[PDB]
Amino acid sequence: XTHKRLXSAXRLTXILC
Amino acid sequence: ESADLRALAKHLYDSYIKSFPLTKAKARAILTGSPFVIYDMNSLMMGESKEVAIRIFQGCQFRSVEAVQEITEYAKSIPGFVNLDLNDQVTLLKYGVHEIIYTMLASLMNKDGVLISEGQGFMTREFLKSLRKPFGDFMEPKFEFAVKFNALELDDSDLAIFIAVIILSGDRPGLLNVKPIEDIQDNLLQALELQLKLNHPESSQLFAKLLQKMTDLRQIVTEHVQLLQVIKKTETDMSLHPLLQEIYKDL
Repeated sequence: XTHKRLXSAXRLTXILC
Repeated sequence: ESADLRALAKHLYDSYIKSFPLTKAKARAILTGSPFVIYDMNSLMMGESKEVAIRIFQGCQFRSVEAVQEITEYAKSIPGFVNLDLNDQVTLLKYGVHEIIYTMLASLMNKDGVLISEGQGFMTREFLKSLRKPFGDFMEPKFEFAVKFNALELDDSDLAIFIAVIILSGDRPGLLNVKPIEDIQDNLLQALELQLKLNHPESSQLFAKLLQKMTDLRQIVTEHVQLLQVIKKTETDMSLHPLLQEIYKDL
């Protein structure tokens, strides 16, 4: 989901979330 | 509580098998006997535009990207992990993934070289050390680590828990809520202590020796990030995968 550093972790967040 | 610890060990082992294709059991079956060997420029070309050392480095980067994906899928399986503050989930992955990469890379290594391309190839240690400076120094510390790490004779069921312990490290920079992370890690450590004492009666202080490797891993990672900084400037020809860039940014 969203979190404070979403914009600078977009590819890692796609994997996790 | 021992039954709960064994149930956790089994859950993690099952998840590890689901997440990671080239396990230590599979690697060791290959390494003990057949892969093609890359040992020189000719065999590299037959094994397989940029300079040789850069092409190899770019290969290593793509393998790391696959590993980050697998490690993150594994993390999601660790009970309690996805219930943590999501900021802290991201921090734990940011700082944990390289430590785990080098832990699991040791499974693919012996003193003479490393399995590549899903175990179909083997690249010699001598060949990697031979690469023009500074590329000749990327993998050597990893081999030195792996030789000492592999002397512990861990199996995949041991590694599954150890990797979870690494991910749930409450001393990462920037964590918001350390206590729930340490609560999970404490349960994981109790599970690892039981697993090792069960599985390795010949080595009563294995737990101690294994955990001491966390110090080694952090040093390897520190050194690695430094070698990338060097390369970053002068190698206008290296190109860092945008995922790895995310991890490395402000690390």
